[PDB]
Amino acid sequence: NFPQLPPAPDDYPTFPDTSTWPVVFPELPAAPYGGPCRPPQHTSKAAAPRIPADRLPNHVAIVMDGNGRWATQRGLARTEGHKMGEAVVIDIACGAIELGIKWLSLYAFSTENWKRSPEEVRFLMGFNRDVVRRRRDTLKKLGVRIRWVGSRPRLWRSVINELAVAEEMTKSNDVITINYCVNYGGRTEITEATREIAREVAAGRLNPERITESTIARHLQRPDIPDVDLFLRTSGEQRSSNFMLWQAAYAEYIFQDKLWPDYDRRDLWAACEEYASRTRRFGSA
Amino acid sequence: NFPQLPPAPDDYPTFPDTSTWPVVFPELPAAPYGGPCRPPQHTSKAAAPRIPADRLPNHVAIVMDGNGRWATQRGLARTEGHKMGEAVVIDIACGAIELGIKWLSLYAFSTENWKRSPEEVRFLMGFNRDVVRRRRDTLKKLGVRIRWVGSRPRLWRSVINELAVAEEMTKSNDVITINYCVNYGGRTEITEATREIAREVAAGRLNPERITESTIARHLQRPDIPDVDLFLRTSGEQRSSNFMLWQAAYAEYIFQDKLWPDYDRRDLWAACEEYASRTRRFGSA
Ligand SMILES: CC(C)=CCC/C(C)=C/CSP(=O)(O)OP(=O)(O)O
Ligand SMILES: CC(C)=CCC/C(C)=C/CSP(=O)(O)OP(=O)(O)O
Ligand SMILES: C=C(C)CCSP(=O)(O)OP(=O)(O)O
Ligand SMILES: [Cl-]
Ligand SMILES: [Mg+2]
Ligand SMILES: [Mg+2]
Repeated sequence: NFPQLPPAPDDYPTFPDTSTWPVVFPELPAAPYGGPCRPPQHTSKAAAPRIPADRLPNHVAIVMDGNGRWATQRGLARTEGHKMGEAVVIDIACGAIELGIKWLSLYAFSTENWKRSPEEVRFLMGFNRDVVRRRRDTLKKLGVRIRWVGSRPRLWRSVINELAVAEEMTKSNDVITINYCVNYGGRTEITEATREIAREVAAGRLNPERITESTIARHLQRPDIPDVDLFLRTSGEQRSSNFMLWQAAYAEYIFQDKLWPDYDRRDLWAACEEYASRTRRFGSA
Repeated sequence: NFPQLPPAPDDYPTFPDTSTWPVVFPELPAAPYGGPCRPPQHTSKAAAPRIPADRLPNHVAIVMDGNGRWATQRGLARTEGHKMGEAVVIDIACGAIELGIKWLSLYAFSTENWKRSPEEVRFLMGFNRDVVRRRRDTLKKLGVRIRWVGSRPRLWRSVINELAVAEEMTKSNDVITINYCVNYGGRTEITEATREIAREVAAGRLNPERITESTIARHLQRPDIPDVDLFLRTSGEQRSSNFMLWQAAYAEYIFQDKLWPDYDRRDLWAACEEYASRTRRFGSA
């Protein structure tokens, strides 16, 4: 089975049109049955590679790295790189749908980022709020289920609430799930699962001796997230930087040199073709 | 400073001579103070690169992968490759001392390797027992502090016992610490810390709302293990396979294509040179 969408007609809408910022997402033909719309094709009009379902990653995690560097190299303010990265998120979501990926986790704001200047942090909080607000209806139309993954302390209420609205609006979608990870840290996530387990123990609802690896997994914030199959990071940095820490224990790493504002869905597809050539054993044989 | 040992005299003993098995570890001249002996130099007589201490990794973790394929490519039984890996362990210990590395974690058997055949599991358990018995006096003489890291259920008692003797005999050594990781799994290690935390809660000695990331770290099996700075894996596989999961959250990954039985201390040094040259990102420790 090859779960790629059939190639788009030559005149099907494309994405992204970078002649404006924010980028205007194209109107799409209404879906016949009334379900999700077919995503716009890339402006190159490349088509997704034919990868069989048993060699496709179910869950791709991406550390979207290189935005500030991209801007500084051009003599632009670092925030201009983040701005350009918004369209890349949407392009990669479209390409993931075209390829057949069912889960996509995006590292939008790390807990490490509180070390940045408070001005850049304020920009990044407001920008993530704005991206979700600006793109939630497009994501809904594409069949995306999106929700927040992350930690509460210090995170703006407006960001949590904007994502909660998007989650409620897309809860029944099932083309692809996006974990939009904001104020996320893998050790912190595990710690919060351990706290919840501890609360249940204190209340007499859980015997400590019954705790297993599955107990931890069931007490993570979003226990429906599957293991990460393919872990991507741009800009040449070869670190997972605490992203999807529990979930990516057996992930394949494919570290790519392009900066995130230069990335497009063809780069995602190339990493997925490389993944498909690999053999995963999970400690067996 | 530059904490490397200087090049050895031309006639200083070398290691390893893989023309016999078990490999012979050479007699070494007594150390002046009566302390640890200078390790034998590599057969090639290469000397460790001059890397300043602030640029060296404090803690290197190594997944010792590719032993079985090394043997199968030669028409040998898989476990002949593991036998060749023993000399490589000791060569890498010697090279880590020459370079100035203070912490080395070695992945010798995972919690997932029980999925292998009973024949191969029996071999690997007995082999790890035998490696520790054969080499702990040598490691002691070099100033290595070695001890077991891993999970107790299923692990053979003979392995735990040999490592317990090695731990007691080297507990005062301080040239380098080797975490010898057998029946190790990062998710399981975290689970066991969470269990201990839960026992403290049930006993009224720990409040859930006082649990922090440091609480988890303090309840890992070996809480003195520092973060992994540099994570290496041989054989061309680009995955961490649940090794040092909490500790390597922020590590740099270097994937080396050589199979473990072909590896030597110069390959460890090459990876450390790459690590030392990498530009360190904003906010990193
Ligand atoms: C582009 C979007 C929507 C989110 C990613 C923003 C973000 C906080 C990335 C973290 S790494 P970055 O700021 O990009 O790193 P540098 O090249 O500036 O060193
Ligand atoms: C060298 C020593 C002391 C222990 C070897 C530890 C060990 C089982 C490493 C994995 S190599 P393995 O996965 O068995 O070999 P491949 O199938 O991946 O070629
Ligand atoms: C080195 C070890 C003792 C275990 C990790 S290497 P292993 O071959 O188990 O890892 P996978 O390729 O994921 O199966
Ligand atoms: Cl630097
Ligand atoms: Mg394994
Ligand atoms: Mg292997």
